[PDB]
Amino acid sequence: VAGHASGCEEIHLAGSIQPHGALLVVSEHDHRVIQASANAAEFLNLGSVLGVPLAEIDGDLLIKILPHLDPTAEGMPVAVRCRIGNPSTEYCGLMHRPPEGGLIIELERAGPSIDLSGTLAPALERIRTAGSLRALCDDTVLLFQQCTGYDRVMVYRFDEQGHGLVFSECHVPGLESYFGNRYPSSTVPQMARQLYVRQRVRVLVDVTYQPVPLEPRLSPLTGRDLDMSGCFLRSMSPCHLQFLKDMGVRATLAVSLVVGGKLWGLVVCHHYLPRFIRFELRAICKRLAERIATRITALES
Ligand SMILES: *[C]C1(*)(*)(*)=C(*)(*)(*)(C(*)(*)C2(*)(*)(*)=N(*)(*)C(*)(*)(*)(=O*)C(*)(*)(*)([C])C2(*)(*)(*)[C@@](*)(*)=C(*)*)N(*)(*)C(*)(*)(*)(C(*)(*)C2(*)(*)(*)=C(*)(*)(*)(C(*)(*)C(*)(*)C(*)(*)(*)(O*)=O*)C(*)(*)(*)([C]*)=C(*)(*)(*)(C(*)(*)C3(*)(*)(*)=N(*)(*)C(*)(*)(*)(=O*)C(*)(*)(*)(C(*)(*)=[C]*)=C3(*)(*)(*)[C]*)N2(*)*)=C1(*)(*)(*)C(*)(*)C(*)(*)C(*)(*)(*)(O*)=O*
Ligand SMILES: [Cl-]
Ligand SMILES: [Cl-]
Repeated sequence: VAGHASGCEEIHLAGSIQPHGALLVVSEHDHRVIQASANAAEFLNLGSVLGVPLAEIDGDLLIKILPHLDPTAEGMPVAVRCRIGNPSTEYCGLMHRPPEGGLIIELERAGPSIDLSGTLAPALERIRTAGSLRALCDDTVLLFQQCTGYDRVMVYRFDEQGHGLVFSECHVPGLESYFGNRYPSSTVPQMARQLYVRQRVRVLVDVTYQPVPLEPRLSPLTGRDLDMSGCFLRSMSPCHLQFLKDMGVRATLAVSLVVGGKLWGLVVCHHYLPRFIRFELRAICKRLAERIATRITALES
């Protein structure tokens, strides 16, 4: 198709995911899958997925999520551990409910317990006793690097006009240093900063990925695009991916620092090969970011 009609987006309405997980959307009157990422049946080792009742999916997903489905104030979002498919694989399933559109379950392959409590006790002490923002942010990048193994870790700070600053940095020997560089606010646009106040960790596994569309794209329950604000698998803005490609970065982890309800900064990690961190380690990063934000609050008071 050509002609005139043929031929800086609402990032939370991406309609697609990154390929290192599967996404199911479930209607809760009948507990059937009403949307799924196009890769779901392959990824989960299932013959079919769309339209299938959870009870009929090979494995124990339904039994595992049942205890968390009734309304509760201390409930979702919540992660469960289950087995799915034939051949059966273990998964971690992250569940949340968008405002409308049903119940979202995002599934990643499970791995072993991560045993970082002995690293964490002293990390927490270093955080709670940091005497300045300089000290705190320097310790932050070191701690994150140790925990996560990324080739570069930065604290990226926002000012009141939204401009960005690389306030702290560590990196593997021999790499480029971005320490102290400034960037325009347009590089992390307002709608993205607002999203990051609600969705506190983002992982981009491979910047060169091909997005995996939701099928159907539009929610059967709303007739609108699915609100993917809370989706950890959400596909990321092409404009941002191009930015990272032009720097040669292959993978990223970002963790929000939220102070007084505002996005104060990000812990931003780069890797020069594809990289994924699983749910348990993401949870630790989030706990660390809350501890750091508490200390920023005190230091700024
Ligand atoms: C839509 C969107 C953009 C847009 C965008 N970036 C640009 O460079 C231009 C001016 C414009 C359009 C192309 N940027 C971002 C996100 C973004 C983040 C947050 C990433 C994350 O994983 O949470 C960050 C940290 C940056 C900028 C940088 N990252 C770096 O490491 C460095 C420098 C060392 C910079 C400057 N941009 C989005 C939203 C992406 C999404 O879908 O969540
Ligand atoms: Cl529903
Ligand atoms: Cl079951």
